[PDB]
Formats: sequence, structure tokens, C-alpha cells
Amino acid sequence: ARVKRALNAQKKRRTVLKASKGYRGQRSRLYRKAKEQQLHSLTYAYRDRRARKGEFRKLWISRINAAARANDITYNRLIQGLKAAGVEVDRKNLAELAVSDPAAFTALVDVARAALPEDVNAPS
Amino acid sequence: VIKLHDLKPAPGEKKAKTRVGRGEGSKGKTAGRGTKGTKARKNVPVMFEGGQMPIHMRLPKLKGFKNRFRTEYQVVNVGDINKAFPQGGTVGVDELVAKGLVRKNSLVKVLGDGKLTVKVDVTANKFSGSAREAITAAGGSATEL
Amino acid sequence: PKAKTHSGASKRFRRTGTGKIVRQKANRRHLLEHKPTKRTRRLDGRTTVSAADNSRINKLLNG
RNA sequence: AAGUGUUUAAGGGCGCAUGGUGGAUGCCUUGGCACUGGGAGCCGAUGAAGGACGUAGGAGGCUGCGAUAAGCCUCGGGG
RNA sequence: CGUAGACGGUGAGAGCCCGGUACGUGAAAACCCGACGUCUGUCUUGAUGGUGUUCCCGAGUAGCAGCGGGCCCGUGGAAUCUGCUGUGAAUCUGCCGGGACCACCCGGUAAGCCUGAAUACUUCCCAGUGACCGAUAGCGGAUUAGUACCGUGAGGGAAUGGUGAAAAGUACCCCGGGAGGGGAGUGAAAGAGUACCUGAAACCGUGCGCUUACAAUCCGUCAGAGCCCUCGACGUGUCGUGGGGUGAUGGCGUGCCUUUUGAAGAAUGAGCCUGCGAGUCAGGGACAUGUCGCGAGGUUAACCCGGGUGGGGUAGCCGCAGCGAAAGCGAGUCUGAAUAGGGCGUAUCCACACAAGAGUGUGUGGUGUAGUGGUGUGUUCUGGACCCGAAGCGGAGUGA
RNA sequence: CUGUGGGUAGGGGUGAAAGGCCAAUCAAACUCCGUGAUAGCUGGUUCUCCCCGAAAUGCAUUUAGGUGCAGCGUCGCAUG
RNA sequence: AAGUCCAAGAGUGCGGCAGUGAGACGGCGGGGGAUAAGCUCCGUGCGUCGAGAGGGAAACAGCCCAGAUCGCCGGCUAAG
RNA sequence: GGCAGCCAACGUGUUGGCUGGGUAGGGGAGCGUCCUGCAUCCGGUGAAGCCGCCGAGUGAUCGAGUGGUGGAGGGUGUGG
RNA sequence: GGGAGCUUGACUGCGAGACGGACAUGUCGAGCAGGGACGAAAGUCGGGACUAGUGAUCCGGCACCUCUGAGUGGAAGGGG
Repeated sequence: ARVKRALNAQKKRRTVLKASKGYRGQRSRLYRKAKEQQLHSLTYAYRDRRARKGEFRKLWISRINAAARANDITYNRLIQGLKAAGVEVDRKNLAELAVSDPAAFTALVDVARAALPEDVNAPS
Repeated sequence: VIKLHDLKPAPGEKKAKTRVGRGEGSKGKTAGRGTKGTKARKNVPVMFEGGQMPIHMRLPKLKGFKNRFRTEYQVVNVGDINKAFPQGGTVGVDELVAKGLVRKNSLVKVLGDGKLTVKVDVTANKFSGSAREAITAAGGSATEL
Repeated sequence: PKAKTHSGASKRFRRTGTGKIVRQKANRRHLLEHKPTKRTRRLDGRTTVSAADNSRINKLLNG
């Protein structure tokens, strides 16, 4: 019962080559070299998909900090004041307001500043 | 009806062969052998113990001889006799074999302490003291033939 | 090809009625003057094979 | 007055289209392998096994055949 | 209607088209086994069933000794058989074997003897078969194959199959010296053109889209500007749950494998692609894990019959019991001069008694103990034994 | 010094002796076979996922880069 | 005595089928060394790496935080 | 929000609640290939193979979806 | 530890129970035979104050045995 393994081999070969389509050099042409990069490509995809949440939170925080200091308040005290006021708007939508609705962001900044303690540095 | 395509093995009858050394998702690469060594490429003999005196060489040989002339007997118990012959009657090698209490061609030795409660004319090659006592108490007759 | 039994193991080990593999004990062949009779009594008779060696002794006896 | 600003490709990359090379794949087979059941189990100085050289109208190989040389005779089968 | 749907071929799956197949059957000659003949020794020419005392009747052998061989037997207590060396037996009151010997004996009659058919194997021939290979496979050999080629030689030793149904194998014209093409034609198809079935990858181009010449890049991944196509509100380009690319720019990012404490590692291997390349098989082998049959039973091996996978086949094997070295009993046994004192066994589990708290026993009753043969898979045994690799060893030859 | 024709062949030959030479190979030539020698040593051992998941210790070892046993990983028992 | 309560994936015994028996560094207790070594050899219900990704240590197996079932245009924190 | 053992349930036991980094290695369950018993389907009104499009599954992978090339086989189920 | 008597615990031969330490090793209660001391007095005391003073298995001896005895009326040829 001799079995030729072309039918079975070419399946995974085509899978990896189609996945690596677009890679520069041997990585898009040779299955073996594509496979090495595909291991790296999918490890990177997993890692960057985990880290994308942190990266986008960093972007949102930078934009919120810019808007806050444009409103004359630091990002840390803005977050403290929003938490004290009970505003549960995530940083994603805070940055969305900062960009698209600066008036609403200023209103939230006023809410946060009002909710902040009379003395943020007090021993309390 | 039941055609040939309706035949299947019993649940749990057939098990897939462990096809070893086929990729890392199964027992791959070393194929369950681990890294280098003797056992990585062959089987170590069972009698080998690393070079120290093996157990089968440091232990004394069992004492005695085998006595190629030993007269071993196929034993029957009077309890088996009761189970086989609830009504009584003559008992010998032929009907002991028929009831499946002894090998077909062997020296039968009757014996027993399992409450023989039937009058039986038992004819075996030999009897034990308790065999004779039980046969007599039940009212039978032991005969060595 | 029938599995040959190990001759030395067959000559050194025995199985009881319940299947316990039994063996004799070493240090009781000679040089017995200095061995107290308590020691030779300890070394006398047969003892069950240790559980560690039971597997290999069974292997040698069966094949 | 200062600042902003697309716009090139010698070549390269990626992709798609379309080709070439190559001979994988699939489907096959003239050939092998392992056996089964039979036959015959020896050939040779009446020159064996195996060959060299020849042999067809035309060159060579394989096949057949030996100066009677892809062949001669007899007896059968077939058209 | 086929007592003939075996298998092939034929322009694609044909029982009815062809070769055939089931079966009307056939041999002049030659060669193989049968019946009757010619042909070939022994008797009636007193044996033949009984009678009876005494005499004669298989050698350099048997035996023995030394040294070896072979037997389970490795020289051992070493029998039987046997080589060589030496020494060497009578006639049945003999001799030899039973693993010394009186012998109770039994068996048989060596050497002088000789002689039969019934079981292994396949170069070759015939007919077949395959949960065998299908062109890197299968024979080394589907092709010039033991050829080409290599070697002085022994010897080593390849590669090379597929147009099409049918050559219908492209007339004719044109470019070209040709080769090779373009028309034309053949063909179902030249997306079949003797470079020919399909025509993968590597590899090499050409065209188009995006991108790229201030940039430090394991070559990707996450965001992501800018550059074309699929449905529509709307009437027309800006949207979308929509749908692919290309990638300015930013973040992160130290190949794979092996082997290591640890490798991106400046340790190993890999230039690339395609194809091939490594735990397999035999055996009532051994040890462990679902099913038939039991009811203590399971099974057959060889073999016989069946045109098969079926039916027989009890020999044997394993359970059926143990303790003992053995002699011995029996759930007992062995050790024990010592009904004195213990190990191994009596499946297991219940209850009731008597002894016990040295932790549990001894009896009594009650359930009645489960191994075995196929095939389950994993290990293991003897085989090369998952695969590859030495230097070297041996035998027989080839080489001055 | 040379041509031709011879002879010596592998544990052997030949050697004004270097272990030199014996067909580009010599501390035992080559070919085939034993043979798929053997190697505790390198290397390789090919699809997937789910559950669990080590060791680099002890003893012994003609043993120390090997192996046996134990320790440590992997189903059914008893255990709650 | 409790606690761990849809059990630890616990301990024990018997059969699994193993590989492992080259360890590394760090903290503590030590030997050898010069109380040197990223040295060497021990002990440590000590850790981690081995076999462990993620964050911090600029990079940086063994340090610190923390054990990755998979996704998310979410939130809170660990060490820093 | 999605996926993998144990627990409760009342009833057909599939619902809900307690669960998972991994080298050697063990166990379980599967993907794909070929050859086959039987069953059943597709195929010159175009099988396989190959190149795509569109998609799909937790993975191996899928394609009785589809276009091109192609020219004769192939798929599915359950067993070996 | 130091002296003395016994006449030979010079306590040896059969040894439940327990145990400590992989095999190997090591501890003893206790029951029986026979004894030694102490005896009135009890009925009590198993080589040396204890840990080293040793070598598995194989193979062979040598004494004893209620074992075997390769057809045996039987013995010679092995075992405990």
C-alpha cells in the first residue's frame, strides 16, 4: 500500500505560502523559509494583539493628557476627579471627546476639578 | 437486516496505533526515547544492571533437585465430588474426567474436607486420610486402583 | 521464536501458590564461622522478592 | 516679506496578470515483485551452457537461423 | 433471455461489436501411464507339519586404553554414536543396550552384508492470483541493460515510459541561411506539434497597480497616511457592519533545528524546490488493558476434507492446589528427638461463638472462587528490529 | 639508463631499509561476500489539538557523557 | 483540633508506559580556594531558569513583579 | 463574550455552577493521504490533479461552494 | 572499671511478636530442648561496654541425613 505524500504535503505548503503572501524575499516564495517567518508572524500577531490594548490605552491617555493640560489640569488629577465625581467614561471615549467634542471634554474637566479635594496633597 | 456495512467493532475494541515520530504534536522527534543514551538507540537487556552483580547472579540458586521421577497427582476434593454427584453412585477416573474435575489421562488422587454428604464408590489412584474418613462417614467406599 | 526463560533467574527464584516470587538470601554459603546463628537463621529460608526487583525478576522468569 | 507644498526611479520590493523552464501531481502501462496450482526436473564428446563471426535487396541493433545461414524437408492445425 | 455479466480491446463504464468466457469438441506425428500378448526363474522330481539328544555356523570387528568429534550433556559420575592411534574377543552358557555391576530381568541379535516408493527445492515451461509496485516505485534493468560508463582486473554499474481515437505528424504562402515562427489547414481539442497526457514548486522573464534614492531593516507583527474595484441613501462623491491591495510613518520584535546550565548566537545542519528518506513485520513468544464461550472450563497444533474465509482434528497447552529438595498428605504442608513453639498455602466477604487486647486469632456456619481462546493497543523477547555512519575483522578471489 | 617478454601476491611479495612500493589508496592493496559487521558515540526520526507533566538526585556499577533500581511524570483501587 | 469544601488535582499501595540520572544562577548555612572566581562541592516543603511567555531591570536564562485557555480600539493594579 | 474535567438537578443526562504555561515524557481525542469489504452517490451535460475566488472549522485542515486548465475517474458513510 | 568461684550461657540447638536500615546489614521480648551460674532468695541473666575486625554468587570440597537412586530383587551414579 505505497502512499505518495504530495497530496497531503502540498496542503500545508499552500496554507503557509498563502499566509506568507506579501513577505519580502524567500519568505513569500519558499515554504520552509515562509514557515519560519510564519511562526514569527503569528507569535508577533498574538503578542501585538495582547499589546494593542495597552498601545491604544497609551494613545488615549496621551490625547486625554493633551486635552487636560489645554484645559489647565493634569491627566492624573483629571482621572482622580472623574473617579471622585463617579464619571465612568473609559479613556477611549475620553480621547474621543477630547478630539471630536472639546466642549464636552472641558465640561468633564470642570466636573473632575469640582470633585477633586480642596487640597489634592492634603494628608487625607 | 444486518448487512456487512452494519458490522462494527465493540466499543473500545479497536485502538489507534501509536504512530511514533510523526511531528511534535504527537510523540515526535525522539519518539518517546528522550535524549542521547543507550536506550535512545536500542533496548537494554533485562538481565543487565549496570555492571554490578545482577540479582539473578548475586542471589543463591534455589536449593534442592527436581526429582525427574516424581509421581504428581491430579487432586479431587470431596466437596467437588458432592457438587458433581449429588445423588451418589460410583465415582472413578472416567466420570471424574467427565465432570471435569481432573485431567483426562492422569493419576487421580481423591481427598477432601468439604463435608462429603453422599454415599459414593470412589475409585482413584490414591486417597488421603480425610478422603477415606469422609467417604466412610458418608457411607461410601474408597478403592485405590 | 519462543521467549526463552532466563536460566539463572529460573534457578534462583520461585513462585508461591498466590504468585509471590520468592528467593533465598545471600551470605549463607560459606564463611559461616563468624556469623552468629541468629544471622544465619535470618538468612535461612525464602523471602518475597522486593517490589523494586519484582518487575525484572518476573521478566526473567517469563521470558 | 518668510513659511507650506504634490511632482522623478538608475534600480529594488510587494502584489496581480501573462508567459517560459522544469518535470512534480493525477490517471495510466510495455515492466517488475510476492505467491498459488500444475509440467519438467537435468543438458553435454551424436560436442553442452554460453558465445565470436556471419546470414535478408539495401547500414546497424534486437530476434531467428548457420555457408542449406529471418532459413531446407515431412507430418499436422488455419484459411 | 444468460446453462456463458471472467478479463481485455474497440474513439468514454459493452453479457449481446471483437478477442474471448460457460462449454459441441479436437492430434497425423512425437513424448508421457494403463489392459492383453511374445520375453524373463523357480516346483510338483516327497520338503512344509509334528518328533526328538549331540556336532558346526559372519573380525583386525566388538571391547578396552590415549587423544578428539557430536549428542541437553562445555570431560563431567559420562552412557549410546563416531575419527585416528595402539591393544584386541566365539558361535547362543555368545554378544550388545537399558546413562556401572551379581545379576531378578527385559529388549535386540552389530561388526561380511546390502537393498524400495511415499518428504525438501524451482534455472526453466504452462495457467492463474494479489486491501503488491506503478517509472526517484517495482528487478540493477518498462527504454542500448548487466547495456552505456568506470576499473588493469576481480568487479562496480546507471539514466532514459505517456502526441492523438486515428499521423489525420501541419499541404500551400510569408519572415528567416537554417533553427524557429506567423498565416493556412488537420484535429473535439495544437490550452495535444514527434522538444508532444495533466503540467506543481524552485528558477527566469514581460506588462500593470502601490511603494521606494536622509536611510541602519531576523525583514515580520500591531497601529497606520496616501494611492483601485463590489450594494445603496442621495444624485451623484461621501459615507459602510460592509468586503481586497500597496505601505509613508510609529510601537514592538535576537531565524529554524539539533544539542545544551545556557545559543539570535561568532556551536551543529540546511543554497532553493519537487520526489524519496526513519518504531515496521514474524511468532498459540512474554507482561499489562474491551469482546465468544463457560460455568470450571477454555482451546486446538500438525493433520484430514471443502475450489474460500467452512467443517472436522483431544495430541498438547493453560486453568483446575498447595507445601516440601525430595518422601508425605490435603487445606494442608515444610522446619522441626520435643500433640513445644513458625514460613508458604487454604479467592474473597459476611454473621455466631470461644479465646485477645501483643491489634487479633481459633472454630462454626453462610455467597462460592475464573481462568481460557481469538482479536483489542502499549511495552518487551529472538531476528537488521526506528533510520543513517566507522575505522577495522574474516572468507574467497583480482592485481607486478 | 632503458625497450620487449617474463617471475615474485597480501600478514604475503619486493625493499642499497624510507614502513618505502605493490595500478593517483599501504603500520597489512583491491574486489565481492559474511553484511543491513559493530559503535555505551554523533546525527536524523515526518500531522494536529485536549489533560497532566518531570529529572539533572541517592545507591551500585571495568562505573563516572552508559545502565539497573530507587526518587521525581503519567489510568483503574482504598480515601473521604 | 480544625482549615483547605462542585476536593489539593493531595498522600498511600499495586500494575501504567516512561525520561531523568551533564544542571544553572540568586538568597541563606557551610567545606576547598586567598574565607578570589560567572570557581568547585554540599544543605536549604528556598526561589527562579531549565521547561516560563508577559512587565520592570537600557539591552540582559537564573534578579524583582507576575504563571499566558482565546478575543476586546474596557477598567484596577504588581515590580518599576 | 468564546472554548476544554468534576458537582447539582429533576427528569431521558443536558442544563447550569466549581476548571486549563510547558521541555523530556505519559494518557486521550482527532485532521489529512493511499489501498480495500459492503452501502450509496457524482462523473465526456466533464473525475482526479493543478492554479484561483469566495468563504469555513478550536487544530491538523475543510470546499457534494465556485471560476479557469484538464481529460476519466472520484466522493460520502461505516468497517479492514 | 578492678578481683574472685563455678566448672564450662564457652546460651547452644529449634526461635510467634515486633521492628531499625534498598539487596546486604542490624535489635531484642518471648516459647521449647538441653544445660552454666546463683540459690536460701528470687526464679533471674541468648559471645565480648557498644559500633570496624570482612567478600555475593558460581564452582568445588569435607562430616551428618527419615531425601534421590535413569527397568530393578537392589545397589552404585545427585540433593538437604
